[PDB]
Amino acid sequence: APGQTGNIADYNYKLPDDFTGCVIAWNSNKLDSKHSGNYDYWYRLFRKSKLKPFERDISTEIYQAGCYFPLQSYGFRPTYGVGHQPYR
Amino acid sequence: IYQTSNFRVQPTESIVRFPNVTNLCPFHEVFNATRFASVYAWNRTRISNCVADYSVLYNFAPFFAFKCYGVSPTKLNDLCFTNVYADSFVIKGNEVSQIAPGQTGNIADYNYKLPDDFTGCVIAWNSNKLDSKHSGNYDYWYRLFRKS
Amino acid sequence: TQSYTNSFTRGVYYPDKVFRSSVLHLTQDLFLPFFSNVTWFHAVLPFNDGVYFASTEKSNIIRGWIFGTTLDSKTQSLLIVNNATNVFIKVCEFQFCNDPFLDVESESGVYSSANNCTFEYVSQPFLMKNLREFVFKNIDGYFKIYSKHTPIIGRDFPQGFSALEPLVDLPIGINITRFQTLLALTAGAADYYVGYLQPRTFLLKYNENGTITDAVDCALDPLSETKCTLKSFTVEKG
Amino acid sequence: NAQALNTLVKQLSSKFGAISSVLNDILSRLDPPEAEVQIDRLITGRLQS
Amino acid sequence: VVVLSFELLHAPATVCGPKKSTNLVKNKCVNFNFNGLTGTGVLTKSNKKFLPFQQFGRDIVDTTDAVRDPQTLEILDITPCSFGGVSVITPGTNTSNQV
Ligand SMILES: *[C@@H]1O[C@H](CO)[C@@H](O[C@@H]2O[C@H](CO)[C@@H](O)[C@H](O)[C@H]2NC(C)=O)[C@H](O)[C@H]1NC(C)=O
Ligand SMILES: *[C@@H]1O[C@H](CO)[C@@H](O)[C@H](O)[C@H]1NC(C)=O
Ligand SMILES: *[C@@H]1O[C@H](CO)[C@@H](O)[C@H](O)[C@H]1NC(C)=O
Ligand SMILES: *[C@@H]1O[C@H](CO)[C@@H](O)[C@H](O)[C@H]1NC(C)=O
Ligand SMILES: *[C@@H]1O[C@H](CO)[C@@H](O)[C@H](O)[C@H]1NC(C)=O
Ligand SMILES: *[C@@H]1O[C@H](CO)[C@@H](O)[C@H](O)[C@H]1NC(C)=O
Ligand SMILES: *[C@@H]1O[C@H](CO)[C@@H](O)[C@H](O)[C@H]1NC(C)=O
Repeated sequence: APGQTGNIADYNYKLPDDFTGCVIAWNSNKLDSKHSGNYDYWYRLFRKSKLKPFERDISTEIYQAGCYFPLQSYGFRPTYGVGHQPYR
Repeated sequence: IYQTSNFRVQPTESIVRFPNVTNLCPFHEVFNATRFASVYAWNRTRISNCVADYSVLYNFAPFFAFKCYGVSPTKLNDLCFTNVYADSFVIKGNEVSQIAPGQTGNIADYNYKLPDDFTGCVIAWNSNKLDSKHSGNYDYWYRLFRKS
Repeated sequence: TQSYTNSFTRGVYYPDKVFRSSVLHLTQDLFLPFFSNVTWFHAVLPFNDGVYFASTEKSNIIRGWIFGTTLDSKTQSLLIVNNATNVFIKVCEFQFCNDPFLDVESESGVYSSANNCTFEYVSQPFLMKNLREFVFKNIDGYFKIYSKHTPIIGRDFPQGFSALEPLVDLPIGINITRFQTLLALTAGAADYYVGYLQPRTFLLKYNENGTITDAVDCALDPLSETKCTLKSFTVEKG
Repeated sequence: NAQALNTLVKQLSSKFGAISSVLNDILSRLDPPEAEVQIDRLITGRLQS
Repeated sequence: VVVLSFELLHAPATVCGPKKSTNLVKNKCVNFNFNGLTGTGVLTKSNKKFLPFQQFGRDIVDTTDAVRDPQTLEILDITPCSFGGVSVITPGTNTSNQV
């Protein structure tokens, strides 16, 4: 949401403060979650820093401390709701 | 004669002044100390007011694990949380999938139970060379079974 | 002896940490109103919102304080003592429930069940023909203590003006309701006073060197109220 | 003419209903959309002066 | 393995991180941050007397005009950087273009 900051709020998807669209939630936990973890697709947890609104970065593993990829797995479940929901 | 705008003299630089940095945190006590308490009887390391420099942490005994579950490693020295709740112990390397929110097992419900709502940094490294000498410390005890 | 006496023009402390010169600043904070009752104790009390200790004698009168809520069990109490070398502003409590000793040699006779001590602040000893004053104000977990070291010239109240300067502020975070006094530094006497603090509006006067030299109580008499409105010490005919 | 200028200058230290009376003090320790409404109170107050 | 939990309470914070510092300059328009006090101006050596518990001075209209350096205890003056209006003197543009 516009304004609030922390972790993936601005590390990856920085929503501009002049937002005008509408946010919609589509939860199909069974469909988009493996029983042991959706390791196929990963989220960038610990990158360099924040980024300006509507900026996409695809380079990975180049940065290292001065850690490799910061993709800290998924561990999802089709029935788990808290911490494992796909939440597209 | 007309008036159009106003003129200003821009600053040339920026300056910052702050008092002498004293009263370092007790983190130096665990330094030059290659042994501490156990996992069940973990040693209390409550920290009072002090300067929270953490650069020396990354230098002594390079930590294999640096990730912070609650905060970010970049957002480490900026915070001024009220106090510190630091708990340390010795664990098996093969038990890596035991120190985290979840993964309840041998060390969770029998030994000290790690809280799920962690708001700190998870640091772990193999200190066999610094701790496990040739003689070894097999006499040390850790719970593999319990009833509570 | 629970006698009473006039408080006169006493109990002014520096309100903040701001330098001022040749200005008349009108503040609004906790103060001791002029000409109030003072319970001249000679031989247990609510904390209210501050106190005004004035125990003077000449050289040795008071040597301790308690400043607790329950004064026993394990509830934190901001015990304060002092001697020739250092003070002990520490959050550490005994059981008390007794009269502490009046020796003229160690902490024995006062402590019974000294438990864990959380805070152990130590600083310059309080002591600097001596008059000692005090203000114990707490707000947002900030224990603020003031002091003054004017010599005593009159056995009664030495009518005049004084300004208490800050001594130390601590981030304790506890609430207190009662307190006790420890004395004797053996037949003798121990002069001892106490007042109370109320919200007030005052008009202080600063000289060009930044020292408070006068004040006016804005709710005392019709003349004093007029001065606060005009922000001056002289009122013309009108 | 001297009183009006002094009164005008002293209006710069009035909260007018915001957290503080300093522009950049509330700029730092506040949420960027939350700080938007605080600046609104100061601007409206200072325009009225 | 050591885990440090960053708890917090309404009581005032105790463990703050390390704080940096810089040099000092005089007779130059520069931004300053003196122990959490922010502002801009020219800092020059003062000649006023401070009681050893105050930090900064204020004038009649409640604007900062003196500060104390937290590194070395010394009193500095603060003067705002110069500003003013600007006028343009022109003849008729139907006559000339000089201003
Ligand atoms: C001394 O240590 C005791 C524990 O050994 C402290 O008591 C705990 O205090 C915390 C915070 O004040 C509470 O959350 C706990 O519930 C207390 N436990 C018990 C068993 O009392 C005590 O606060 C410490 N300090 C002092 C001055 O006693
Ligand atoms: C802080 O450090 C400087 C370094 O030169 C020193 O001169 C100064 O005295 C120190 N501060 C105090 C209060 O001593
Ligand atoms: C610090 O560790 C070194 C390691 O060789 C040791 O020689 C030294 O005595 C230690 N200092 C202490 C424990 O104060
Ligand atoms: C626990 O920590 C304290 C403080 O450093 C230390 O004195 C004590 O020896 C430690 N206990 C053990 C068992 O390591
Ligand atoms: C002080 O004495 C009593 C307090 O017991 C109080 O009622 C009285 O109004 C005060 N003033 C005088 C002159 O007694
Ligand atoms: C004052 O009390 C302290 C308590 O630590 C003690 O060390 C000191 O000797 C005392 N002063 C004198 C003059 O005995
Ligand atoms: C202020 O201090 C100066 C210099 O110490 C002194 O000359 C002057 O008399 C003082 N003003 C007073 C004491 O009112």
